[PDB]
Amino acid sequence: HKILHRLLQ
Amino acid sequence: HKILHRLLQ
Amino acid sequence: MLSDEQMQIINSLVEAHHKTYDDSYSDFVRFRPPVRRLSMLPHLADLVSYSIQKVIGFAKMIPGFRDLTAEDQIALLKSSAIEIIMLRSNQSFSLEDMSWSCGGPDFKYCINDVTKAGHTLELLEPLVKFQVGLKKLKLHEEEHVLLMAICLLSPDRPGVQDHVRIEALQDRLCDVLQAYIRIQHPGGRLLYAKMIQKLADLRSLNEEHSKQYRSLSFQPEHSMQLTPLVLEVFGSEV
Amino acid sequence: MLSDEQMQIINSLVEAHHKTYDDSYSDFVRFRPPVRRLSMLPHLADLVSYSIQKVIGFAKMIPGFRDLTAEDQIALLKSSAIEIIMLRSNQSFSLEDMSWSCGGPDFKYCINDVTKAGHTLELLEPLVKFQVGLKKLKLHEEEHVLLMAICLLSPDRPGVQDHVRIEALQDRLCDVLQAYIRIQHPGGRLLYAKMIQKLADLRSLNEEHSKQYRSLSFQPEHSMQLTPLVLEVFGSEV
Ligand SMILES: C[C@H](CCC(=O)O)[C@H]1CC[C@H]2[C@@H]3CC[C@@H]4C[C@H](CC(C)(C)O)CC[C@]4(C)[C@H]3CC[C@]12C
Ligand SMILES: C[C@H](CCC(=O)O)[C@H]1CC[C@H]2[C@@H]3CC[C@@H]4C[C@H](CC(C)(C)O)CC[C@]4(C)[C@H]3CC[C@]12C
Repeated sequence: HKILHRLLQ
Repeated sequence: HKILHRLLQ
Repeated sequence: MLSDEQMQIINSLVEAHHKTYDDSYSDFVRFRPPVRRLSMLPHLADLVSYSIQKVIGFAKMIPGFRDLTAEDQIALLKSSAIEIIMLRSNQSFSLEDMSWSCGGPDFKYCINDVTKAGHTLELLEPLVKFQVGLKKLKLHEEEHVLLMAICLLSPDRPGVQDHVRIEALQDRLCDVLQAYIRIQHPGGRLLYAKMIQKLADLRSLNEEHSKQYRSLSFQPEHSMQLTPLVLEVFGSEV
Repeated sequence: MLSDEQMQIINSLVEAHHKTYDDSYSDFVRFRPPVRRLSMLPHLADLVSYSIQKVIGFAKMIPGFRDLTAEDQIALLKSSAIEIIMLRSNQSFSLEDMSWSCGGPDFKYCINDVTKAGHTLELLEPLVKFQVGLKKLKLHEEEHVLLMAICLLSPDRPGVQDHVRIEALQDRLCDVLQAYIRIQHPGGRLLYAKMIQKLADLRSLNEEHSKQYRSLSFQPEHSMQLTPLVLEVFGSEV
């Protein structure tokens, strides 16, 4: 879930 | 490659 | 009366809303333009993708959501995103027009416009009826926000491991919600019950949208029109 | 002179070009609008995504490409797409403006506009020099098209299993190309050699773009701006 992890910092 | 297969029919 | 700790919850939740909801809708001009049959799906997929990012921002500011594990934060968002987007769009839904008005007219969404993004009236009918039922409740902003954090913080969702921590957080929000209506809403003696019904109405809408999205994603000619975030959130990955 | 079978190749290749290249660029208005630092990447990623679809359409009409296995058709496109997009955009590149002109001015792409999609001048410099070198060759349309089918039909590409069948097809195109310049191009006695150089110049551009795309895709804040097709074609999946 690359973008979700990145969006949650 | 779902979209490529679909685009090549 | 309300606790000082109960009102810091309301303050931080309201502050977390204005941040993530732009009442000018000035970023819609950056979406793939609308067209008025799968027309209008480019636009609406862009719209939804933007909305998910503002939901994630909202979640991260809910007191105690950031303290969960990344697997549970992902899991709650993956199951509740589409419910919160339907929820927060009540602020632009007009009873007079039965449309969402976001500063158009290019951004006025009739039923004819939303029927064109690949979804049947079997989803648009309950959703529009949901929108008038929620707009007729005339919720204060403090209550509209709480219902978002309550809806996000539900543990009966697939993929949650820490059922005890988030239930503890959700219960804390309901007690703040019930107290708010006692003290601050005149004539709300039935209101907490109707709002909780709206949560159950939201689940019927999710289940349907999840059903119709599966038809859209098995067709690559339509699935390539969505954005990478949409594919991740509405995807079926664990 | 040229064979009747050699000119059916040219006819079907030219017919396969007009179909997949719209000289009115009337579908650019459907892309995420341009903004003039990662600005302009939404637009250009949409642009590239549209271009890949027209390349796939062009490939499918190359005589004998459709007869390959799906693994080889995918493999050739995955390695050659970005080369053919740089190739076919020569038709809109202006020597007078040193920009691509597609019916703007919203669709006029200076170097300032293309520097903003996340790519350094270490790619934009060779690409622009490539564009003037190819525009100075003053290729006939028949020769511009052949070079596309030749560039697509190269077997020294990762993932190809049938090196004998596509080499046979590519050689057939070069012989048609060499004959065309003999008979139909006045003063082209050096031209087939300069065009083959352009193929090698295209590989240096691919390698660089593939290098800089890896930096863009390891940053999810930028990778989510691309389209699902782009992610598949430029992806590293087998
Ligand atoms: C315009 C309005 C927001 C206004 C505001 O935020 O202020 C939004 C909120 C709820 C949205 C519907 C949700 C269910 C569908 C999702 C699919 C997305 C897809 C990936 C294709 O499944 C696109 C079509 C549907 C019907 C959406 C249409 C746009 C609506 C009505
Ligand atoms: C405007 C022009 C087409 C005009 C026509 O078709 O007639 C196209 C053709 C070649 C394109 C460049 C290819 C290399 C880069 C690809 C990335 C795509 C990404 C996924 C972000 O890697 C976007 C930025 C770059 C520099 C492109 C910019 C637009 C250009 C110059």
